[PDB]
Amino acid sequence: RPIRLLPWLQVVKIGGRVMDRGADAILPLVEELRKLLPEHRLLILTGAGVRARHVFSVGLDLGLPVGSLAPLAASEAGQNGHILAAMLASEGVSYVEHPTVADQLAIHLSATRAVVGSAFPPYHHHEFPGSRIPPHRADTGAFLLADAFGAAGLTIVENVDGIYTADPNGPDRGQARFLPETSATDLAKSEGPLPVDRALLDVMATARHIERVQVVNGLVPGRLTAALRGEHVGTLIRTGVRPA
Amino acid sequence: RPIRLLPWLQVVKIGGRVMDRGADAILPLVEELRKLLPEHRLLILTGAGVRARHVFSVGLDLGLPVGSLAPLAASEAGQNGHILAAMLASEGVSYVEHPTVADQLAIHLSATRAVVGSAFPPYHHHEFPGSRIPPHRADTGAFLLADAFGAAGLTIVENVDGIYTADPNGPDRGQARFLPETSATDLAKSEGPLPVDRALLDVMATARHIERVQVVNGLVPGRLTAALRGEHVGTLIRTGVRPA
Amino acid sequence: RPIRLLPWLQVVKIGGRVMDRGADAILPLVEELRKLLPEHRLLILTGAGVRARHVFSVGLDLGLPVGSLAPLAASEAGQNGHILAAMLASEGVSYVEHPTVADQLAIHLSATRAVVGSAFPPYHHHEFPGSRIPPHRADTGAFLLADAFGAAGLTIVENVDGIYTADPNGPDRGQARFLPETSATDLAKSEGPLPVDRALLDVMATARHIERVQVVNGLVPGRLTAALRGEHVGTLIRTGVRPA
Amino acid sequence: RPIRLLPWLQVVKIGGRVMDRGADAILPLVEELRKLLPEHRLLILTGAGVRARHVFSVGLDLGLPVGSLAPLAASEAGQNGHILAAMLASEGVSYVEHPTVADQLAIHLSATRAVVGSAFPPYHHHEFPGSRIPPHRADTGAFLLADAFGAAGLTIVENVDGIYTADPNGPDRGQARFLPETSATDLAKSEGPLPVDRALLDVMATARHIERVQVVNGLVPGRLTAALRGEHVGTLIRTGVRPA
Amino acid sequence: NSTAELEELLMQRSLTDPQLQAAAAAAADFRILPDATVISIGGQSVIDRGRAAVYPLVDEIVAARKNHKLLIGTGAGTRARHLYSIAAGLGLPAGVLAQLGSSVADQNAAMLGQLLAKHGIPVVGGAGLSAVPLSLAEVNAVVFSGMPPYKLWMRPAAEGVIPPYRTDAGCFLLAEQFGCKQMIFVKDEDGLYTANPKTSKDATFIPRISVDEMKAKGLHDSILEFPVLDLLQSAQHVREVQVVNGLVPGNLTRALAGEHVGTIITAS
Amino acid sequence: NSTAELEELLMQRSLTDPQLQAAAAAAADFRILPDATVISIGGQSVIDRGRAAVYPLVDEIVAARKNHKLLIGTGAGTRARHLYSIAAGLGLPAGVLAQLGSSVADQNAAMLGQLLAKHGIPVVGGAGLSAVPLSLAEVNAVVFSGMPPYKLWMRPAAEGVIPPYRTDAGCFLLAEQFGCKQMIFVKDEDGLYTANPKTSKDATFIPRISVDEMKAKGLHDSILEFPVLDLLQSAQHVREVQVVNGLVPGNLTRALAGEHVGTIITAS
Ligand SMILES: Nc1ncnc2c1ncn2[C@@H]1O[C@H](COP(=O)(O)OP(=O)(O)OP(=O)(O)O)[C@@H](O)[C@H]1O
Ligand SMILES: Nc1ncnc2c1ncn2[C@@H]1O[C@H](COP(=O)(O)OP(=O)(O)OP(=O)(O)O)[C@@H](O)[C@H]1O
Ligand SMILES: Nc1ncnc2c1ncn2[C@@H]1O[C@H](COP(=O)(O)OP(=O)(O)OP(=O)(O)O)[C@@H](O)[C@H]1O
Ligand SMILES: Nc1ncnc2c1ncn2[C@@H]1O[C@H](COP(=O)(O)OP(=O)(O)OP(=O)(O)O)[C@@H](O)[C@H]1O
Ligand SMILES: Nc1ncnc2c1ncn2[C@@H]1O[C@H](COP(=O)(O)OP(=O)(O)OP(=O)(O)O)[C@@H](O)[C@H]1O
Ligand SMILES: Nc1ncnc2c1ncn2[C@@H]1O[C@H](COP(=O)(O)OP(=O)(O)OP(=O)(O)O)[C@@H](O)[C@H]1O
Ligand SMILES: [Cl-]
Ligand SMILES: [Cl-]
Ligand SMILES: [Cl-]
Ligand SMILES: [Cl-]
Ligand SMILES: [Mg+2]
Ligand SMILES: [Mg+2]
Ligand SMILES: [Mg+2]
Ligand SMILES: [Mg+2]
Repeated sequence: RPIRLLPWLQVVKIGGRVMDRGADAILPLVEELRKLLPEHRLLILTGAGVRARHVFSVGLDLGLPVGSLAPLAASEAGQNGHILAAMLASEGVSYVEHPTVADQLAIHLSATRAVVGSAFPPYHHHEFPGSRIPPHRADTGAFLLADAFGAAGLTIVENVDGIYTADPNGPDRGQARFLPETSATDLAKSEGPLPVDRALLDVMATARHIERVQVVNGLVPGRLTAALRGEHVGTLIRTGVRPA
Repeated sequence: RPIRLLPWLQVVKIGGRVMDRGADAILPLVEELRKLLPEHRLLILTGAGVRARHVFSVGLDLGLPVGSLAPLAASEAGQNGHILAAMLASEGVSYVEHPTVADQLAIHLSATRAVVGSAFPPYHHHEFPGSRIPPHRADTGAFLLADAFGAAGLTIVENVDGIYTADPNGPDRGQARFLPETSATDLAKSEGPLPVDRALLDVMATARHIERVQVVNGLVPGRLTAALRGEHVGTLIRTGVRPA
Repeated sequence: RPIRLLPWLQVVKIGGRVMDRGADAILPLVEELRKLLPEHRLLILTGAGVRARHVFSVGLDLGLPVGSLAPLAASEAGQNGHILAAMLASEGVSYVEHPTVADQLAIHLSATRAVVGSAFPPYHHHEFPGSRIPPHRADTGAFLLADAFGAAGLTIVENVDGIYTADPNGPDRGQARFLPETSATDLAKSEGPLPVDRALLDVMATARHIERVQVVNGLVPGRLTAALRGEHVGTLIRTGVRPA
Repeated sequence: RPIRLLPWLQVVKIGGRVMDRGADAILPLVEELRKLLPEHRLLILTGAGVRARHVFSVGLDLGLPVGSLAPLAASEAGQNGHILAAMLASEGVSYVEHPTVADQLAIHLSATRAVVGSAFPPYHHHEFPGSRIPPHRADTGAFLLADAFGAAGLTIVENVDGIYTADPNGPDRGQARFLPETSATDLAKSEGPLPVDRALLDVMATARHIERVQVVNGLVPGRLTAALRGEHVGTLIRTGVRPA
Repeated sequence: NSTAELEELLMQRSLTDPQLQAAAAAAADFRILPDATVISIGGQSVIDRGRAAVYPLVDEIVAARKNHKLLIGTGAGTRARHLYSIAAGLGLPAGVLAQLGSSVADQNAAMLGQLLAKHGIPVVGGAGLSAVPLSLAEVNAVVFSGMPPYKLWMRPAAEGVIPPYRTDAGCFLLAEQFGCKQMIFVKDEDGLYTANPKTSKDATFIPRISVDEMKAKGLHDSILEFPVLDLLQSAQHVREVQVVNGLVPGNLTRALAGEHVGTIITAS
Repeated sequence: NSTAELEELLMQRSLTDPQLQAAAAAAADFRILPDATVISIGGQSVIDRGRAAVYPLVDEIVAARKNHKLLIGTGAGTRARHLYSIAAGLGLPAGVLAQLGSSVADQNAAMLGQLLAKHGIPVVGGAGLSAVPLSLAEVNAVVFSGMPPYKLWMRPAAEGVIPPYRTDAGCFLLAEQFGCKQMIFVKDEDGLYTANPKTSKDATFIPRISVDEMKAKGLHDSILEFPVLDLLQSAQHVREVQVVNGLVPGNLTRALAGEHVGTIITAS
């Protein structure tokens, strides 16, 4: 298998819908992140959230193809990243853009303890056809980055406890059972909504390094800290990469 | 409960008998430690090993009390620490003594990524009476330090896979069953040899922060790295401290 | 005049009686200090407080000379320094002793942003005779250090707003008028109690670098921050050193 | 051969007689050292100079053995080291003592760019008998340290251009011819005074790493800088260690 | 049974092995200072009281060292309680409080040592206690600080952050390690009573009692630090202690002459 | 007036309060080593002169300790003056020069101590001076370095960077702190003269003089460091000193027997 480029890196993906709750959720998260800076070297990546749904609504009404909708949604993930970095600026944390992440992440992680970027990949007008909704979103882009770097882990910070057998905020919420652990191949064979991109399961099947990804509730202080230490406080997803 | 003094610290205890195997075991361990320096802030503590058994043999033949034998064994843990630090000197790692660890560890971990010390506590001629063998040895001292600092974890690096139901190198080796997980109270109610100090189970009962300690085989490269990420590759010992 | 050894250093002296108020005063002070670490290079020195009065009471009852009482009081300033450093340990701050301050302060301020020490000088059994109370105490020792280093300033953190014309907590409190600014020679010609050592005025007369010292109320959050920026929020004492 | 402990270190030995010239020589040297700090990792060691000759004169008049005279001369090398470190304190440079150099040099060179120590070895009352003048002095101790660490070089800073065929300040000065290059075995077979310890040639014969040592004139600004880059501006001494 | 059998187990087994522990227990027993007596002087009960309490005890020490070899340890007192209260309110752990209390016991040892210096009696310390042998042989007495050296490695109590092993335990452990013949605690009461005599009208004096009898009547944490009673039951050399009143003139002199003033507490 | 009144002021007032200062002044006065004599040996005036000066004084020390308890402090001398001159030319402050001078006084104490080692007399140091009580009791003498421990916290003089408190002041302050009965300065002149006898033809010898009389005749900075005269006037225990010539055989022996060789300087 290929070598690991940044074997000591921890990647953390923050959901757009977590950021959408405003100060009530962002301030405790910012305080937890601040305490993690002396413990880990962090790449923090933000998702898009509800504003991407509005631009999808306007763009689909205008008839725009999926290659037009993808950079419009990625722009909203960039804005969440600017907001989070501003709250951490006094700790030396800045936001950096796609070209900087792909070529100069190593020197930026030498200058400071953490860096903020966007979780969406730069697929631009070369997004895949098929669905009218861009498939390669924030969960997928964060995993692609983390596996290519050979990072020590990727943790996904959500607004629910983890993956359930049905939407825990939807019509069938009464039948929703929590899944402490599952595999990417098991999830891919299921039908119905998930809290993570369906394309995340596809890139997990071709992964080379990362063996597990945990989804945890960012609205409960302390769970992100525990997950970064490998404690089981959410849903564990096995990717299919085998250990030595 | 009391506050955490160094919440971002990882403590690692290296067994004396691992160091006793010489270059064949030390060189792969040194290479693994080198790769961990950019990932964790480490306090590395060494045990005593076979030379402490020889000084026990001479001292017990001379009739010396347990308060005389304790600093004689701690001196051998200090020598293992000087050896390990010399191999890491080119990475900026030095050995520091008991007074420095208790008062100036914080500034030393700001100057460099890791520090080496002795795992024995400075009980000197004030060791407890009862057994003719000093009870507060390297496992016990390392746990006392890690819990007082409120460190993020303590990992114990052994020359076996973990704790068995009997000595896996002893007379009853045929009946030895591996224990993936156990609790300190369960171990304390058992009789027979263990790979860790019996007094370690006592100080676990009064612990304030550390909830689990993993014992892993330092002769298998990669297991220390996995344990520091919370992966289960040895015996997990539950201390009895409850999480929030 | 002699050269400046550490021209970029800010010295801060914390009164023993401030520390005597416990967590109610220490916790807000610790939080203010934490925010100052990225802004200034700090040497933080602690005074003795009420425990030195008790050891003076026992020692004077035993008949002990002033050279015996001086190191007994300095020990209490050391204990306040250990307490303050423990609260700042997670920021990389440790306590250091008299021999380290005199010879290795420069390398310690390169490893970390701030260092804690004792404000009492090491006069030991060579304290001056005359009064039965040791004259060279915490204010005097902190100024001697700051002027010898040629530091950028010294700020004295008290449990009152500054210097008054009489004790604002004493019998004549009704006639006490606040002094926004004064000179060391003016104070030396007065009779009555002060919030600073009388010997501080003597070493100010022979100073070579420091032109002013401000006394501020450490029980009001924000005043230490303002004083370190040269804002006038307490009593300014002019030493008599002339500017260029 | 043994491994190199600090392969990236440059060692620089400053002659006592250079320091004896006072500010006229020390100030240009301090300015040159200041400019070298961002270019090399430096261990700076000071010799003893003329004050050691006076204590030899008093001690030999009192009849004292060579084991008494050795620590008396080493104390004067320590004083030169305190003086040089004070001039560099604003750059983060401090003096450190013999026990710190032998055990904690690695962490001190991580906290700051350069460290000052004494060039005399700690032979104390265990100096070798034979001559009434201590044989293991500042040149010898600096080489012993540099070779044991496996440092990248040792440069000796003198008050003359290098080694001559006779004392260039002595009675036979008219016949003194400059030696651009020589070997330790060639010097050891000669009779007459040298600018370096005779015992330096002995420890060169058993060296394991350092292949050459250059002696340069510290009274000419720029020569120390050139020597640290391997330029030939003084006398080169070949030790006898062979390259790969 | 044999030295060869002990040495084979010491090389082949873990130190936790019951077979190894049992063989080590049969080793010979050497006493380092068998003719010395350890004396603990209370911090809050004696030294904090000043001249009226300390000066008569200084006279007794000078007189006693003519026929007795004494190791004299000092307690901490009210200055340590103030530090414990500040540090506990901040949430600091037991290991930090232990370092703070050691400095107070050092203060009291220094003050006592200066009253005794003209009689040749020194203050000793350090991890090696290397000044004890020569001083005991020449002037028959030494002064030391009673706090144990555990510092940050101090074992916490089951509840709270007050260090459980303080100056009473420290003094006792030194007596047991040196194999001393006698251990005397000097405080401010005639001895053990059925209740705290300062806060109960009808306390009855107890001349002699075992550790088990003390626990059975609710006196586990009375006039002595409770871990001392547990260490006493594990001890190899010091199987009883005596508690006497230091405010009574001559009480220490008479305890050293073998008079049964105070309370005798026996391990069994 | 009362211990309760002193303790109330000690808790309620600043230490600068004149009422508190006056109550503390009425405290009892304990002398730590009342029967000892402090002897200061000049660095430049004696030890720098070598065998001819040091060997006879060594003989006097060995003879004197039979009937006297001696604390012997060493000066620094010409090696310290060389260091002061280098450091002053660099612009270093008085606190740095004080550390440099202490190491020279340490050298001289070590050389003297090795000539006395076979007589059992040790060199002592450390912030606690913990080896003094036992050594004085057993061999009646100790050697120490005369420089005070102020180091970087040294009070500067009104002009220049030369430390004003050096080995004369250090020796004197130890005598005053220990409550010693006698303080003797050993240098290279018979005593105080009306002018420097090395540089003036007609200097007249002065057998006895007060500090105020010395200042009135321009002798404030003569044979002794000028701060010694000011410390002498503030002293509680040592209210006079004696200056004698160490190059005269037997001068130290006779000063210790109470003969009035040299000059006696009185505080008042
Ligand atoms: N099987 C399921 N298990 C758990 N949650 C589900 C499931 N199916 C749907 N959901 C819903 O998905 C929501 C999470 O929304 P989503 O994943 O779109 O937000 P996000 O990850 O914060 O946004 P972004 O992808 O832009 O970063 C949950 O609040 C939950 O209601
Ligand atoms: N129940 C048990 N489970 C596992 N190992 C055991 C058990 N009982 C005894 N042992 C033995 O303990 C050995 C480990 O020895 P020990 O723990 O004394 O060495 P160490 O921890 O390296 O030394 P130190 O305590 O000086 O650091 C193992 O190799 C094994 O043979
Ligand atoms: N003229 C005065 N102006 C202001 N305060 C005075 C004056 N005279 C006396 N005081 C008293 O001095 C008190 C300060 O006490 P002090 O200076 O002894 O404490 P500290 O400086 O905290 O202690 P330490 O000197 O041990 O650091 C004030 O609370 C005030 O009551
Ligand atoms: N063969 C020689 N070649 C060059 N210089 C010589 C020779 N023989 C004697 N010397 C003299 O040695 C002097 C250097 O003195 P020395 O080496 O003692 O001083 P240093 O090295 O500065 O002192 P330290 O050894 O205490 O550091 C030169 O100035 C020169 O006069
Ligand atoms: N049953 C009892 N019998 C006698 N005394 C008791 C009893 N219970 C409590 N005490 C109290 O215990 C006190 C002695 O312990 P305390 O810790 O107060 O003093 P100390 O030993 O000087 O402490 P330190 O040496 O740590 O300063 C006595 O003054 C007494 O009032
Ligand atoms: N009026 C005076 N009477 C006598 N001696 C005087 C007088 N004025 C100056 N002196 C000189 O003071 C000298 C003694 O002090 P000096 O500092 O030179 O020696 P020291 O005490 O050995 O110094 P150190 O101990 O610091 O080395 C005498 O040698 C003497 O020449
Ligand atoms: Cl999808
Ligand atoms: Cl030579
Ligand atoms: Cl055990
Ligand atoms: Cl005052
Ligand atoms: Mg999601
Ligand atoms: Mg083990
Ligand atoms: Mg004050
Ligand atoms: Mg030379």
